[PDB]
Amino acid sequence: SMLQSNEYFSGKVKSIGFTSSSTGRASVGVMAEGEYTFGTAEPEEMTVVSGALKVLLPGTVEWKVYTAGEVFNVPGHSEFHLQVAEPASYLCRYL
Amino acid sequence: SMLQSNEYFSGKVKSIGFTSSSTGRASVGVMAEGEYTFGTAEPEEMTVVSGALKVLLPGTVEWKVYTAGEVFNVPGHSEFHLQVAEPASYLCRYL
Repeated sequence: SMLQSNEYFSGKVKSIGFTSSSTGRASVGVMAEGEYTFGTAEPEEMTVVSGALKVLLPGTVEWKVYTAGEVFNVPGHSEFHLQVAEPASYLCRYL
Repeated sequence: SMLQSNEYFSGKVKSIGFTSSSTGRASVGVMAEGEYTFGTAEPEEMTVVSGALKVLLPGTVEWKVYTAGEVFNVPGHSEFHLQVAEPASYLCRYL
């Protein structure tokens, strides 16, 4: 099981993919200051590890800020939007 | 501020380095199943993000297991040892 390096948005988002019994398939990553839209295949459970992610989720027109230790879910076959004021790290589980 | 990709032990440990006001200089990473010794320059504060790290710290002869959300410190200019039973992710702050 190789640890999978991922990069998006010309290196403004980077992640490391892995699988473990306690997470299932997952990644940890960092988003630099910026604004991003990500499409989803599998549904995702995002846990903020450090910093803050301001997120616009499907089904809502309201942004919400998630800080360290907080969790949000994104449906599969969908997309979500982020504003990042300074680097923020996260754990993503692919459900 | 470029996100810094790091790899160690032929890809068995990978990390992403970043800096933010709430972390200082930091990295998030994953260790595959294995056993590792890392030297430190700056002192390190390690927070387990997922899984478990079994660690032998300077000044002790007994291993201790740290699980998700638990924190341990490693002195600077030193080293520490890890046993990893399956992939575990972490946040490291360089103090």
